[PDB]
Amino acid sequence: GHNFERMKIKTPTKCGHCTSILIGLDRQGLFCQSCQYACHVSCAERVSQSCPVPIDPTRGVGTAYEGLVKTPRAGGVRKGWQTAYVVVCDFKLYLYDCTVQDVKNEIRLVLDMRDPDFTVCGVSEADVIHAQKGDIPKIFRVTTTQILNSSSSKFYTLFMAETEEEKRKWVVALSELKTLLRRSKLADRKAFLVKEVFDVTTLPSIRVAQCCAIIDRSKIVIGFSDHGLYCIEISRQLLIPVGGEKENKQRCVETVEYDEAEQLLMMIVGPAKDRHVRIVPSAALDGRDLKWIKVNDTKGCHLLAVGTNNPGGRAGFFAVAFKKSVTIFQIDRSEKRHKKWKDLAMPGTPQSIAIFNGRLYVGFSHSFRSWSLVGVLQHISLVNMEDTSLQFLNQQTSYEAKLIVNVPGSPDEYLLVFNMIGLYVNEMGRRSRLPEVMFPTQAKYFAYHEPYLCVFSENEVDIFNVTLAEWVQTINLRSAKPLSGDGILSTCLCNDSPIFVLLQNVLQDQDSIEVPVNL
Ligand SMILES: [Zn+2]
Ligand SMILES: [Zn+2]
Repeated sequence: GHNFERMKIKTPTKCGHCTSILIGLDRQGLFCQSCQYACHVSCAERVSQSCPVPIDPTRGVGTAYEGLVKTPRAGGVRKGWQTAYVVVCDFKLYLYDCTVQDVKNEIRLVLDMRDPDFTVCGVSEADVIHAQKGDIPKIFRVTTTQILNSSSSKFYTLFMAETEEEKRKWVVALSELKTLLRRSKLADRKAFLVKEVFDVTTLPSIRVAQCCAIIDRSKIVIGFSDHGLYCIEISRQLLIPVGGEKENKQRCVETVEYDEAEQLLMMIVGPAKDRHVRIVPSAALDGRDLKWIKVNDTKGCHLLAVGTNNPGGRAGFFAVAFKKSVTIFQIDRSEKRHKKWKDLAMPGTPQSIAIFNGRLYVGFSHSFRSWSLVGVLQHISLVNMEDTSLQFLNQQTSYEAKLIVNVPGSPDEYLLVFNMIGLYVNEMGRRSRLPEVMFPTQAKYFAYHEPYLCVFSENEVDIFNVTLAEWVQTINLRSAKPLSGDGILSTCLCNDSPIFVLLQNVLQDQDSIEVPVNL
């Protein structure tokens, strides 16, 4: 029988069992080597076991076309077209960079026909004012994600075919697939709608916003690069310096977390040369003069974590990360509202930090470790090196820890999210699911909003249901960047001007914040 091995796929490659491209940045499928068969880890279980072996409209799986097109360089048609490699797969368009002929297995753009606003058509000269006249009949335009409530509103991508005849082929072939998909009546698995909240006229300070957190439906706080922390009462349309104006003069607020049970705001403050942590009672949200409390000996910090799901709802901890150590601080009811609890030496430089369920979690390059904070000292790796299927992590030099998720619905299971993969382990540190979450493109940011992992890249946010280990949505946005720790409040460019968007969970019966209606 086959001798499968986890393989880094170097070029866009169809699964031998289902024909879908093996997307991802690392370990994208299994490869046999005895017979050269390549396939998804999840597909291997149904491949014939005899080794040299002799778009699906329902389930929505399969590669349909693999071709070359031209597409504008980053910046527009005025600067010229460049040859790219397009794959139509799983009712999606995969755009790849290429060089005439070396194609890497990194997608630069995904266009999902499951998008409510997917359309493809030709263009008039007014839609592409800069294309050469003789080129207009060769160009087609694909539309996807609409930004609701916007003040244009839709993500558009232009492709130029080699002939007008090939252009019409492209338009017709993508339309028939969209129509096939619509008729297939596949369940809607999308996670988010995108809603514009503020633009540069309603929030001119948007260009220097660095972070934000939700207080409740009616108000958020936003940290700015030079003006501190402000509380926005959205419906009242009011901008209130947290702790008063004196506290927010020439103050650089880089991150902000809100602890609702304890009524505390916790911040990484400062220009790089005096980065440190400050916390303040959220009574300060109303603009009263109230001095932000300095957390002593947090200079040079690079991460801050406030604990969630504290056991029994106790006040709990926050932790500050340094280059080779972490300090844990206990929240309390004294004047300072906190106290140093414990210094922890770290095996390497923390790359991610979190506290939840009474445990501290720190990620490094190729591991995560946890320290129990209840019953206290006791360090536990989340990867048991007696699991032969996990030993590959020690042999990695390029991995970076991003975040860890306790899987919703699987309390004894964790998703370890690296720059390259998402890996599932149980509480013993052994592998708990054979397939690994793949990301189509190199991520610029990761955020998590239960149960959705949100992976931000240049042209889209890709959404993963952590419970199902399923890629459920592609949200095309231009240079999206999360503002809140959980990403659902983000910024992005709309007609090259910055806007503030909410990623609204379509399963809720009300928006996460009150959205002002844009008319
Ligand atoms: Zn084989
Ligand atoms: Zn497959």
